[PDB]
Amino acid sequence: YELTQPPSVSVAPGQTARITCGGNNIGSKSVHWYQQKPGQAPVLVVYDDSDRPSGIPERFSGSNSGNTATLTISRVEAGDEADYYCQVWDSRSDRVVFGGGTKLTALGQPKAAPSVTLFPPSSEELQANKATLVCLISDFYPGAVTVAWKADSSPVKAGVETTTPSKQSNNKYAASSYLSLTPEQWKSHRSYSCQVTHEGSTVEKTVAPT
Amino acid sequence: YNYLYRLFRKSNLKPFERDISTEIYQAGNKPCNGVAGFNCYFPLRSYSFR
Amino acid sequence: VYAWNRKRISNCVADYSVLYNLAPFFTFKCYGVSPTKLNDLCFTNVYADS
Amino acid sequence: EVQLVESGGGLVQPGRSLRLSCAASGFTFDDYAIHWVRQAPGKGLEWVSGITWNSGTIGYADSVKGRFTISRDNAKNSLYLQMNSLRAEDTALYYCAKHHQIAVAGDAEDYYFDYWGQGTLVTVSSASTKGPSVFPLAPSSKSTSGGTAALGCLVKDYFPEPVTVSWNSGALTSGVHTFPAVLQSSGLYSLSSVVTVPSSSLGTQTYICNVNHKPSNTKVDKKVEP
Repeated sequence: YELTQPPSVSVAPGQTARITCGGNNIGSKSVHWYQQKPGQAPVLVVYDDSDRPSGIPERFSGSNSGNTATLTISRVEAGDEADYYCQVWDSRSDRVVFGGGTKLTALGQPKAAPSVTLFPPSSEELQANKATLVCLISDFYPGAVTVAWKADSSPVKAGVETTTPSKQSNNKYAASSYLSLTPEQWKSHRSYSCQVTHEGSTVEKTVAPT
Repeated sequence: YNYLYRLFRKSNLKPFERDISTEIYQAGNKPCNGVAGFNCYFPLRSYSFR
Repeated sequence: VYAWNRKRISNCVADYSVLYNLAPFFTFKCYGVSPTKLNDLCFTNVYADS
Repeated sequence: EVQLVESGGGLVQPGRSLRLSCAASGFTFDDYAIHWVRQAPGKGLEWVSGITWNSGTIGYADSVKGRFTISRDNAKNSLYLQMNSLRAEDTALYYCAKHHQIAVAGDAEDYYFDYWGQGTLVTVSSASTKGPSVFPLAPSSKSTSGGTAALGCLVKDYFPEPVTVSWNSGALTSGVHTFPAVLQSSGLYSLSSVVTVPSSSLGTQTYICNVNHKPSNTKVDKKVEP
């Protein structure tokens, strides 16, 4: 079988959403649903459109009508942003056909100012050549942030960088930055520091010039 | 086929009784009548000599 | 055939009569016992290997 | 209650074989079905196989037939999965899910998951395993607020990511920001964490960052000092 699911459905936390899973002739076979949080383990929600597991509130519900199974979530909040999957049996092929889940994101949440963190190189590594300087950023809601490096009080981006995307952590986005293209003599001069340019205001943090 | 052992028999042999018999058995409520029905067939379980 | 389940039965009362209620063309060959005298001997544990 | 311990997983060469195990704890391993279902990183899930309450195979997908073999053990209460001829498209988190219904004799074929596990990262590539490098990040004396100071670890140079960190014995579940890894254009990854780290007055933690790595088993017990 083959299920068709929306790529991404966003809705403000004032009304309900519409997560639909449809097929070709799926009108009588059972349809189950699962909710997997990013990073945690999946959990069971209202399945078979006629009953709910123990612990799931009345906010979740399911409805099948002909060829479309809709998962209605009532009073969506910030803590409900997860990946919703719909499962069917399809006894014709003796398989378990899954599909691309929908990333429900509650649009219209307050902003969060990220905090920059600088960790200088350790003490028991100067005898070797590691060059693993790291600049961290705290949690923030508005993702797609570009971390600009200020190496030796000058923009240096030709070195090997990471540029990790914003991941998920308790309904927050976070990342890091690694750029230590120096010859391992990072304590040269002019206060090697770190910057972060977010949408709007930017943050900076310097260390001891030694 | 020379060595012939009869299976479960409803007519328990009394002391010194000649039991020459090779017909089909009867599993109570089943019209066996010769053919091999369930629990009724030729009881001649030939004990093989390996 | 190599990965067979082994069910452990407990104190109960087994009715060896529904075994011949399924579709026809099935064997009932026994070894050491008989179907008509199956419900006469007492057994502790019966294990089924499918 | 339910503790589905999953074992088996690491870096293997393409074309080899391995054995994953899922052990149950909490319920009776005679009346519940258990399935193996992988999950690609950020690319949905994919059901691999499953076995009912008894020793019985339910089927496979259209791309895993002939290569995988699932088996059940009611004596040891464990579901095993032997994988052979692994390729590059077999890198996913294999989850061991249970079943809700008791799977009575006469019913309809409808199996759905009820409990989930953690999964084991089973990567298949030509790279080799690298040893981690823990570093005692210096807790600098920048003190403005109460808990502005923070220290962490600098684990790096490792291809597989079985990231499991512990401070003293597997406790202190308070606020800790474990940053995810990132491939630095060389296959390796980097791990970092941030703790509260209050004012050091001989009343704080032992400053120990133990990281467990199965393909690179090495007990590192190096302390952290200012």
